[PDB]
Amino acid sequence: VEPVVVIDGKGHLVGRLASVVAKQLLNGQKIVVVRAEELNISGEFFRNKLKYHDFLRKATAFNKTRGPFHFRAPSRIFYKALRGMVSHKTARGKAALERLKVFEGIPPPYDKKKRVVVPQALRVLRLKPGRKYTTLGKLSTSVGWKYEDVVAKLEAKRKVSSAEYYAKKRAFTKKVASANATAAESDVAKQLAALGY
Amino acid sequence: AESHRLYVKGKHLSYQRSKRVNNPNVSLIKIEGVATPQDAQFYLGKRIAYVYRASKEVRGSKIRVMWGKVTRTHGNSGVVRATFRNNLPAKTFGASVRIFLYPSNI
Amino acid sequence: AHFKEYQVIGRRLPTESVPEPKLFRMRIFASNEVIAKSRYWYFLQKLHKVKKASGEIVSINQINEAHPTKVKNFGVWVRYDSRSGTHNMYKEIRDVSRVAAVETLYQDMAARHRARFRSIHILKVAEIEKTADVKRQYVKQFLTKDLKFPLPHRVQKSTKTFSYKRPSTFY
Amino acid sequence: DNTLLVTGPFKVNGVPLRRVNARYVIATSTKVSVEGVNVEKFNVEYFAKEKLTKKEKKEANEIKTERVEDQKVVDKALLAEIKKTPLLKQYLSASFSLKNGDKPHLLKF
Amino acid sequence: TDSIVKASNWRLVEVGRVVLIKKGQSAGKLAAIVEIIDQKKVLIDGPKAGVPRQAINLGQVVLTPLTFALPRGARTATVSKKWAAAAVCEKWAASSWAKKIAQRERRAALTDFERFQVMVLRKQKRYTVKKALAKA
RNA sequence: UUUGCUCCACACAAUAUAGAUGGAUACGAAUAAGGCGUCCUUGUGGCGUCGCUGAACCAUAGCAGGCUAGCAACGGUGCACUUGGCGGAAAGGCCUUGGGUGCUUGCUGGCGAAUUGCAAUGUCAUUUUGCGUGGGGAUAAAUCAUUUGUAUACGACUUAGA
RNA sequence: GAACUGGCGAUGCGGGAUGAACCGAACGUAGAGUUAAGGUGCCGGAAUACACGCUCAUCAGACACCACAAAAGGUGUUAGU
Repeated sequence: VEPVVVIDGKGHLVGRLASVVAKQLLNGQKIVVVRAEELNISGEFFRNKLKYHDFLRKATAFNKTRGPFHFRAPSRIFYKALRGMVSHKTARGKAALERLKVFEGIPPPYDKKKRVVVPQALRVLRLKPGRKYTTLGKLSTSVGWKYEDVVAKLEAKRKVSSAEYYAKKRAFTKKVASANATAAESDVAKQLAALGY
Repeated sequence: AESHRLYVKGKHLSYQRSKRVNNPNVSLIKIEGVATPQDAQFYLGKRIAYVYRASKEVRGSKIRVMWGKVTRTHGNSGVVRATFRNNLPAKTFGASVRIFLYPSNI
Repeated sequence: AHFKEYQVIGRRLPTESVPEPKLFRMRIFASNEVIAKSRYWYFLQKLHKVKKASGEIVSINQINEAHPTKVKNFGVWVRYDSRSGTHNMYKEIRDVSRVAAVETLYQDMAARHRARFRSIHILKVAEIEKTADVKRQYVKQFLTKDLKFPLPHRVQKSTKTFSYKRPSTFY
Repeated sequence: DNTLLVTGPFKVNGVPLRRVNARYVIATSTKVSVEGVNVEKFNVEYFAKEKLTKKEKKEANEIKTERVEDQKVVDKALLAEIKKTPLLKQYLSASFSLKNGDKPHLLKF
Repeated sequence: TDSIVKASNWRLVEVGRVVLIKKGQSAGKLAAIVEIIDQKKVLIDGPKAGVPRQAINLGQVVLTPLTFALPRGARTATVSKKWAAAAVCEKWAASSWAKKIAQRERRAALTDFERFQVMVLRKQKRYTVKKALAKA
């Protein structure tokens, strides 16, 4: 339905979002995921830190350089979870994976575009209230990501600029709604209301 | 106007397959808009064209067409089964494809 | 499955030494007539010296609920076999009909004690005609004056894979 | 031969008197009355292609006068019925196309 | 000063609460909750809309902001009488929820000629609104 | 090194396409809470309204969209300019001033369309390269060989030499 | 090391990821339809179906053959006598 779909990753569950997105890429939809530092994983922070340490133990014994690579950024953690669900070793899998780019924060190509959510992977819609969850940025900076604060500063600046945008947009739409209400109850308005618009 | 589309867009998903054996004679098509077999029953018998391009001009055109039709619904989510004169080349998994409104019943 | 209640009346086969046997009757919750008659012969082989080859079934009739739109409280007495022994339990269910009450009973026993249909014996089920004879708190909770409660955290399942606004869980 | 005789009218959208296949049209609910048109003149022999020989090959590169005044006779009787209800001339002049979000299994024509 | 809380009220389930059947055989009609079975299911009745008196899971209905007076366990004659007395059907019809439902089914029932007509009328309305968008 | 190199405009060829066929349509935060409007003493404030999905909103008529006439407004939109800003996370985009020019389906008219013969994607997109024009722009280095020894199995490295 | 039967050996096919023996079913070459055993988040064809409960593990658990865990305990939590 869309050329590129921009997904705001905030408040989403990692596995459910990855299983949605992998099927979208295999069907041929182009997906870009922004704000990867705000993904959520169900479970305690200590459980997921222990899980990452169990993953971090695994390496090739005779040469650590050819072993499993333990990527530390939240976007690369999401990429790992998604590459697990795409059959990446085939040409179809590579062609699917080149339709995806995942970012921490919202870069300047995508800060002026529209962000969507996936309601079947949202934490507030999936988890029972009371279950504990993690933040992927906190877990990733606990296991070695170096750029948690610069992303926070850039996101603060971007949010200031976006609020400055939204004030003007709200004023303009209030003018347009006022003019539409005053130009209603004419004959064309009543004919459109009879016809359903 | 600015739009001239008289077909419905669809995606070529895969072949008919088991877990480890595929069957290229039957293709699986996701028609956009339909999400149930009862709505997919409208599209049975409709013609499908896969339209692609080539470098070498054959009979006045560089655009080649592969024709087929919808035969039955597949699953619970509005995917349909489609058969073509020559089977789809399997590099078109995820490629766009056209479902025409003829032969019409309305 | 979705249960129905039947009366099954049967007897022994008549002999010359004793014609007209005593016509025993039982109430069975079962999915259909075949399972109902099988459970009838199962419990009569547990009770009297008879079996299906030596007896016959004179009647089977479905008993549907007399007031299927009255909300009742039922007390149910049950035998079940655990992994180590056999126990008796009494559970009480607030529900609108007997067959639905025993359906939720079978689900409740399978959920909370891992007891299967082959292990559960239904001793009896009876409507509690008076309040304050209700003895369980989980059903006595719903018998208070002007009962009302909210439903927090509404989750609306979507048809599209993409949503264009952040959803709200107000109800 | 199981075909439908149709016309534009030719003054409205430039579609002449023609025959089409019934499986390649959509019957909309919009109805006009065509009583007062003498269509019994047209038949299967009225449309003949005058088939071409195999020798005549078009290397690089007209209309029947009987066909053009037959069209002019019928369309002036159709447009008088068109002028009764408003916006039909504009509706017949405009083309049909599917927009984004149009589901033909839900659309009523 | 005085103490301030955010109240955060929402749509209690009790007797006399009007609900809209979301899915099933009724699927879009109104009913009134007659009694509460347990936490997850209630006994409802919809006698004006033709909904039979039944027990139903609370996930198959949507609670509306409408309430009227009933005693608990009321039979369908009393339910219909109190429904007509409180006159909640046009009170539902006056809401923007029901107007949205009616708009959706009207747009579904439009034909191609009517779609052409609304396109022409929307062009005329857009002309006069964008003309109004030049003085303020 | 016989007129080479780069950029700009179109002119023709070739080359392919992981797959245009109306529009990726921009707050943030919370979810046992919010959004919008309005008012005030500007707050963890009062009042009203909305949600219950984008089934939306915008756009959408004309030879794949022609040639003309008029009315009403002083709007809407495209193109090449032009003034002023803002944007460095991967800015390469967003906003704005002024005039020009084209269209206007906001409303009413006049002419054209056939024959692709009862359908045949019935061809309208963008990706790279070459060769021509005619209009600008600029006039280098690296390697081998010689040499060095802070280096060295050989390659490699570090030096020097108009 | 024996008894009865069914198999593998001599046998491919669908399932159990993988495997001689397990489950289903035995095989000419093709087309259409329906299924078995097994499954339907993604890999992966098929409901992020519906319904009632239970469980939060600083080594959870996830399916017969089958790829292990016991005695003894716990105002963890649930249901009972």
